[PDB]
Amino acid sequence: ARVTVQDAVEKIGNRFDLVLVAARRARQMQVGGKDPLVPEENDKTTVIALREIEEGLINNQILDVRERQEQQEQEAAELQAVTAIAEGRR
Amino acid sequence: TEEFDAIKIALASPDMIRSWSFGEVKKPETINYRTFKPERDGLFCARIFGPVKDYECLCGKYKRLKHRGVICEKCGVEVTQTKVRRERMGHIELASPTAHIWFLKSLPSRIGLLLDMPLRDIERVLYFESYVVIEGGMTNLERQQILTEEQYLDALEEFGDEFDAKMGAEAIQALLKSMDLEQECEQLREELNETNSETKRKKLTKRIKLLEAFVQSGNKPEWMILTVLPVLPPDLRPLVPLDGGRFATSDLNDLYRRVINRNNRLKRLLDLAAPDIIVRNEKRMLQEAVDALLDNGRRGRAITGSNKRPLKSLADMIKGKQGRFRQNLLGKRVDYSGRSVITVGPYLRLHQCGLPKKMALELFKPFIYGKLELRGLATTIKAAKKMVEREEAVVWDILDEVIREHPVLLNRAPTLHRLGIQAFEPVLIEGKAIQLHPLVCAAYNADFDGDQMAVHVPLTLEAQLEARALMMSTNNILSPANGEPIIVPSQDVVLGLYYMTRDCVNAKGEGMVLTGPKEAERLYRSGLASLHARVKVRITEYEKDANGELVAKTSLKDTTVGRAILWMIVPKGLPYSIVNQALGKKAISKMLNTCYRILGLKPTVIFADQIMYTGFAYAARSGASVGIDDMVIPEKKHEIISEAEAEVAEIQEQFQSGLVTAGERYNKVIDIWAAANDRVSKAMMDNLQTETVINRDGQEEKQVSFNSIYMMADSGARGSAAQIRQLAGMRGLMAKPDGSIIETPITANFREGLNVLQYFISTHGARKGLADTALKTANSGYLTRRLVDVAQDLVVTEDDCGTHEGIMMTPVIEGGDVKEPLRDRVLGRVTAEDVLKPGTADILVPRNTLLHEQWCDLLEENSVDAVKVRSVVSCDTDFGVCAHCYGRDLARGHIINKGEAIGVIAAQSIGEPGTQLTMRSSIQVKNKGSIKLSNVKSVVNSSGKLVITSRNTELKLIDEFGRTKESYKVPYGAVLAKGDGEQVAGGETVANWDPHTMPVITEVSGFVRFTDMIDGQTITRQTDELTGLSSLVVLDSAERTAGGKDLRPALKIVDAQGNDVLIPGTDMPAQYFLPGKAIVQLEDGVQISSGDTLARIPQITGGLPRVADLFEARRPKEPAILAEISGIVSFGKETKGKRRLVITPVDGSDPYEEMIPKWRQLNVFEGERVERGDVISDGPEAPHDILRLRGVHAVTRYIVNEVQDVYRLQGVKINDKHIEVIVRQMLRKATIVNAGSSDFLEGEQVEYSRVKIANRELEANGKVGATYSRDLLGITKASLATESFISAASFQETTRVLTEAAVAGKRDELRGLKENVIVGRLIPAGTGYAYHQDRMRRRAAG
Amino acid sequence: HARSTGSYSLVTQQPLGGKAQFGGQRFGEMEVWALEAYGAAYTLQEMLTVKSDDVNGRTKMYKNIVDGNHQMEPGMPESFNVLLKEIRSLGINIELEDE
RNA sequence: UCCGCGGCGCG
DNA sequence: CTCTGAATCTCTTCCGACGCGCCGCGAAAA
Ligand SMILES: [Mg+2]
Ligand SMILES: [Zn+2]
Ligand SMILES: [Zn+2]
Repeated sequence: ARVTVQDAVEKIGNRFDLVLVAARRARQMQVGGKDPLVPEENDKTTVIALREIEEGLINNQILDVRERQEQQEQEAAELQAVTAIAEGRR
Repeated sequence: TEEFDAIKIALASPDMIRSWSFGEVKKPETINYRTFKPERDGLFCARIFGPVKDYECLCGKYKRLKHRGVICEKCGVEVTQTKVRRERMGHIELASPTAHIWFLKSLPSRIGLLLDMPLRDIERVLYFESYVVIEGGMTNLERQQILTEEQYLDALEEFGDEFDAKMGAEAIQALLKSMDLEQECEQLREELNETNSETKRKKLTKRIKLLEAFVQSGNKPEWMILTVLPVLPPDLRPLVPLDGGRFATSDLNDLYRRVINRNNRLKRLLDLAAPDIIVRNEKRMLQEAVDALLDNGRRGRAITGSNKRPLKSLADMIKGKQGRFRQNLLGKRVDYSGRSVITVGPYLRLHQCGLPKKMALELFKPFIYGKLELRGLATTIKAAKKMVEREEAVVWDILDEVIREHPVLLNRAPTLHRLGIQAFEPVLIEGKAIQLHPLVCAAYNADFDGDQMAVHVPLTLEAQLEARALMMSTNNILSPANGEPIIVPSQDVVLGLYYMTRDCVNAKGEGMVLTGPKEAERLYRSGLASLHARVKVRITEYEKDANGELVAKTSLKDTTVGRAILWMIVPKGLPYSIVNQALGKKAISKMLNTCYRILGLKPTVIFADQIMYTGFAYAARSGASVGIDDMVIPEKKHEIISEAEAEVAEIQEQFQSGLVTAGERYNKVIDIWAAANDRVSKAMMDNLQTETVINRDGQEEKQVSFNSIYMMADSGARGSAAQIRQLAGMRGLMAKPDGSIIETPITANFREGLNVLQYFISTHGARKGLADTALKTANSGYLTRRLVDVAQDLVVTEDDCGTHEGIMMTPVIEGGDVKEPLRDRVLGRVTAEDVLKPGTADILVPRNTLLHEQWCDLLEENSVDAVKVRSVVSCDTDFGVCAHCYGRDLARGHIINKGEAIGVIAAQSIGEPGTQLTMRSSIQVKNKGSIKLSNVKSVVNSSGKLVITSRNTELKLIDEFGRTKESYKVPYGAVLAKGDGEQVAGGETVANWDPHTMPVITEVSGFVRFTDMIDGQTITRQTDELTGLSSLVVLDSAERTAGGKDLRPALKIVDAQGNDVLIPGTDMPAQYFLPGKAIVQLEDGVQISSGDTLARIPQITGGLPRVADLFEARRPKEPAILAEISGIVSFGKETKGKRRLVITPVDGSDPYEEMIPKWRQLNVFEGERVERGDVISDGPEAPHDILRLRGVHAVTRYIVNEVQDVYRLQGVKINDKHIEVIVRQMLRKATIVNAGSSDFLEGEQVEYSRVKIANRELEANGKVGATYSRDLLGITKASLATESFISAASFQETTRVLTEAAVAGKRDELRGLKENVIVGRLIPAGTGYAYHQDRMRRRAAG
Repeated sequence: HARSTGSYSLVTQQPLGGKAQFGGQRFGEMEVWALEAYGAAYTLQEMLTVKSDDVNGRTKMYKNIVDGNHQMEPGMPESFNVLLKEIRSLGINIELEDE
C-alpha cells in the first residue's frame, strides 16, 4: 500500500521528473514484461514502479544507463549473429 | 503526427478559395423524398461532397474495396470513406461581386480606414443609393466623391464617358484595385511629419499602421470583396431525420438555400438583359441575403423563420457561450464518467472513497473485458459482454482485482478552486450513493444536502501516476491561497474533542493516581471513572535533538482522564503541553498544523485519521443534545426591557414637548436601545457560561457550565456568539432594506414567540441577504473567468534572473494599529538585498535567501522595520518569471519548481473568496510611544504650539525598538501640541484641527497690508449678522466685475513702516493671495505674529464591484487631479466653466497648463510649490495617473493594499503574491516615446518583453535603445492584447479579434496554455513542461 | 448514472449529454483550470484527445485497453478541425504552419 | 431516437 | 467675423456561472 509519495519526491527532488521517470519504468514494466526489482507483494505495476523509486535503486540516470546498455547489447548480439551468418556463408 | 509549429490566418483570395472547393453547387435543393438521396446538383451533391456511404458508389456500380479511389463512369461519384463529407467544401460564384459584412461593419471599418471615405456614404453606396466616381478628364468634380442619381444624370449630359461613376458593390472592388499602398504610406508619413494636430496624427497613424500591415503581410486589399463564397461541407450541417421520414433542417441550410435562390435568379435576370432598376434591386437583395448568411442580425432586423426565431449564422456559431469555442473546444464531454449523490462514510480512511458497485462496473467495463480475456474465461468480446451482463460471480472478483490501486478523479460541480478536484483510491459499497470521507467535505465545499458530484477514471499509466502523485488527497493538504491547512475537523468531531477534554470538579473516581493511559482506558471503559474526572497520571513525551533523535522524558501530572485517553493517538513526537487545554476548533487546527510542521506527512495523515475516528466515537458516547430547556431566559431581561421602555417613553415625551428634534430623538433612541441590547446580552452570557457545583467537601463551587448550547457555541462547532445571543436574548436592531434602523426593537427571542409585526420586520434582512447571495454568483464567476484568462500565460521557467530591483515591504498600519504583521507579509519571499542589522552595516540576512520560519524568527528578534524582497512585478525573465521572484511555493513549503502554472493558481485563489464577499478634528495617541513627524515643514506659533506648512504630512507612533505602530494624516494648518521625538502615553491628544475650515498661516510676524482691495472687483465689504463684525468677502471670478476678473487680492507682510518683509531663505516678499468666496475679519494694515492665522474658507462602494473596478482599472467618476511637473503653482488666464491651473517649473523650461472644472476645491494653494505627482485635489486617484506619475512600484503597492484591505475587511486570508502576479500580467503592453535605433514607430504600443529585448540587443550592438512608457491596460483590454490571437478569440469579442487577426496576418505560436489545450497537445506546464523542454531543445537542434 | 462507452453526437463526434440518452458527464472549463493548476497535463490531454474527441485515437486506445496495454495515442481533436472548417467558411484562410 | 428553441426546479 | 481643433454628446456594441434534471413542441412546405 502507498498512502503518500513525499519520500519519493524527496528522492527525486522535483515531482514532475519523478512522475515522468516512474511512468517510463511502469511502461517498460507493463509492455516489456520486465522484472520487478523489489518484491511486489501482489501490488499493481504502478505502485511497485513507485516503490523501486522509494528504494532509490532507480532514477533517471540509472534508467538511462540501463536502457543504453540494453540497446547496445542488442546491437552487439545482432553483430555477433551477422558474424556467425557470414562465417557460415564463407 | 502533423506536429505543425503554428497557426497562420490570412484573407481568402478568390483564386485560392476556388482551389479549396471541389466544385460549385447550382440548385437550392437538398435530397429526394421518394428515395432519400441527394439531388443531382444540390447542397449534398455526391459528385461534389463525396459518397453517401463508405466505399459505395452512388449508383452502386462498384461495391468492393478494390475500387478505392475510383470515380464511377456511370454516375461520376468518387468511391471513398464518408469521412470526406466532413472535409470537402463547396463554393458558389456570385453574379455580382459582393463584400464581406465583417470588414464592412465591424468598428472601425477596415475598408473605411483603407480609404478616406466615411463609413456612412460607402455603406449607403454599397446598398446602391449613390455612385462612386473614377476620374478621367477635366471636370470640376474630382475622384472619390459621392454622387447621387440626378447629379449623375446632369454630369452624364455635361461630360459623357469622360468620367466613370458606378453603383456600389462592384465599384468598391474596382476602386480597391486602383491604389498603390507604397505611395500612400510615404505620403501619409510626410503628412505625419507635417501635421501638428494630435487628433489628426491619431487618424493618420491608425491609417498608416493598417495599410503597412497590409503591405508587410502580402495580402491584397482588393481581396476584401468576395466573388466566391465557400459552402460548409454537408456533414457539419446535417439534415436530421425525423419520424416518418421527415427531417429537421439545420439553420445553415436555409440561409444557403436563400443565397442560392437569389444568385440563380440574378443570373437568369442578367441573362435576359432587363433594365437596370430590376437588376439593382435584385443585387441589393442578394447583398442583404449574403449579409444574413455571414453575420445574420448585425445590421438591421435579422431574417427569421416560420418559428419567428432569429436564425443562426456562421458568425453566431462561433461567438457566445453556446458557440463552438466555449461549448465544444473547451469542456468536451467525456466518456468513463458518472455522477451520483454523496453520503458520509465515517469508516473510510483519508484517501479511499466509497463507490457504488454498479457505477464501478460500468466505469471499469473496459478493464473487466481485458482481464476476462486475460484469464481466458471469455473467448470473445461478445462473451465478455454476456457474462458482464449476466453478473457471474467471477465478474465481481475481477472487479475487486482491477480497482485494487486504480485511482479515480472526483469533482463537485462547480469547481471553484484547485482543491475542487481530488483523486481517491476507491472501494466498493452497496447502494447508489458515493461515500465520501468526512474531512474533505470542507475542501469540496460540500454540505451533503442532496448535492451531486461526478467521477472520472484515468486511463493511461501516466494519468494514473499523476493522480496518485499529485491529486491524491493525502498530498495537497495545504491550500494554495494561503498556507493554512484545509483538512480541519469541524462540527461533530470538534464537539467530541471538546467534550472529551473538558473537566468537571466532581466526578466518579477523581483523585486516584493511575499508572498510564492504558489503565485510563481500562478505568473509563469499565465505567469506574467519568470522562471529566481530574486525576494524576504518568505520561511520557519525546523530542527531536540536534540530530533529530527522539529523546524521551516522563513524569506525573494532572490530567483529565479523557485527555489521557487522547494521548494514545498522538504521534511519538508531539510535546504534551499542546494537548493540555480545553480543545477547540482553533486549538485543534493549531495541533494538526504543529504535528505537520514537526513530524512527517505520514504521521500527520495517521494522526488526522485517528483523531477523526476518536472524535466521532466519543461524541457518540457523549450524547450531547439540545433541549427546549437549554435556552434559559435571564430574569433580568424583563427588568432591562422595562427600563428601556421607560427611557424611550420619556424621550418621546421630551420630543413631543419640543425639546429635541426628530433626528436627534431618533439617534438617542437608537443609542439607548443599543445600550439595552448590550446589557441584556452580557447578562445572558454571564448566566449561561457558569454553573453552580458541589465539591468533595460539599462546599459551593463554580465551573464552566455544561449547558448543551454553551458548549456547542464555545467549541466553535457550527456556531458563534451572535446566534446564541439571538437564541434567548435580544434579537437586535437590524435595518430596513434602505439601511434605516426601524427604531422599533425586535423584542422577543426565538424561544419566545416573535409577534406578527416583529417577525415581518425581521424578514426584510433575510430576504435581502438571500437575494444578494443568490445574485452574487454570476458576477463572482465572471470575475474569476476574466482573471483566469488574463493570467493563463504565466509559468515559472528560469531558476533566477540577475536583477536587484525589488519591492519595499513594511507592516500596514491604519487607524493606529497593525493590520498585518511583517512576519506574514514577508514569509515565503526571497531576499532582494542583504538585510542589515539595525543601526549597523553588518549583514543580518544575505541576499537571495528564502524567508522560512527560522529566518523570520531571527528578523523578529532583531526587530527590523522594513525589508526589500523580490516580486514577480519586478521579474526580468522574458515570456515568463523566475522561481526566486515568485518565492516559496505555498502548498509544499519548498521553493517553487519549474513548470508550475502560477498564474492560474493565483487567479483561482482570488476567485474563491469572491463568493464570500458582500456587495449590498483631533487625534488621540492610543499607546505609549514616541511621536514621529514625516513629510513635514513646520513652524512654532506665538502660542508655543506647532503648525504644519506642508502637505501629505504624516504622524507616526514609534516604539523604542524603532517599529511604528500608529500612523495618521496631518491636516494642513493644524495645531500640533507635541514636539518631534516626544514620548506620549495612550489616550492622549497631540494635534488639533478644524475639519470644516481651510485656514491660512503666516510664518513671519509683521503688519499685514491688504493689496488689490476693491469693492466689487476683488472683494466686498460685509457685516456679520450675528455679531456685527466687519468682514471682507472675496468675490468669485464671475461674481466680480469683468475688469477685476484677473485681479488677485492678496495680503502683504511689511514692517511697521511698510517696508517689504521677505520670505525666510528667499528674496521674495511674503504675499498670500486671497481665493474666491473667502472671508476675512481683520482689516488692512494689522500687525500679526509668527505662526499666525487669519482665514475663513469652507471645507461606500460594494465589495465585489470594488475589486472588479480595481482590477479593471475603472476611471473614477470624480478623479483627483495630480501635478504633472514640480514647480510653483499659479492660475493662468481665467477660462469659461473651468479654471486654468498653470505650473511654472522650478528649473524646467516649459510651463504646464490644465483645465480644472471650477466646482473642484483644489487642495493646494496657488502660491505654492509642488513636487512631481503632488495631490492637487481630493478624491480617488485613477491608477493610470499613479502609473504615469509615481512609477510601477507605487501602483503594485497600491493595488495589493486596496484588494487586501477589502479581503481583510471580509476577513478572508490570501497571500499578497497572488495579487502581485495578476498585476504583473496587467502591465503587459508599453508605448514608445522615442524609437532610437529600433524599427518601432514613435507612439506605437508593443509588448514590454519585445521592447525590452529590442533594447537589450540594441545596446549589445551599442545602438540607441527605445525610450518607453508602461501603460496600464485593463484586464479585458490586456486579455485582448495578447500576441496569440487564438486565446483572445476564445476569450471574448470574437468577431473583432478574428477580423483584426485576419486583416493583419498574425502568426500564432500557440505559446499560451489555453491555445495549447485547444490544440490538444500537452500543455507547457507541470508534467508536460519537461516534454516541451525535450521538444524545444531538439526542434532548434533539428 | 454511469456512461462509459456509448453513442456520439453526429456534428462534433463528442459524446451525448443526458441520462435519458445514455450520455456522459461534462468536463467544463472549471475542471480544465483545476487540472491546469495541479499540472497533471497528461491527464488533461488524455481527457481531451481520447475520452472525448479523437475518433482514431479513442479507437486505438480501446483496442489497447482490451489488449491490456495502457499507452496513450494522441491525435488532433475533431472539434478543432470543425472550427478550422467553419472559419474557412467565413472567407478566411486559416491553416497549419511548418507542415 | 440522436436536431433546435422556450419554460421549471435542484444543487 | 471666420476657420480649425478640441472636447463633449449621441449612437452602436458587447455581455451578466455552471452543472444537470424535467417538461414540451416544430412546417406556405411538399
Ligand atoms: Mg449546497
Ligand atoms: Zn456510379
Ligand atoms: Zn525574477
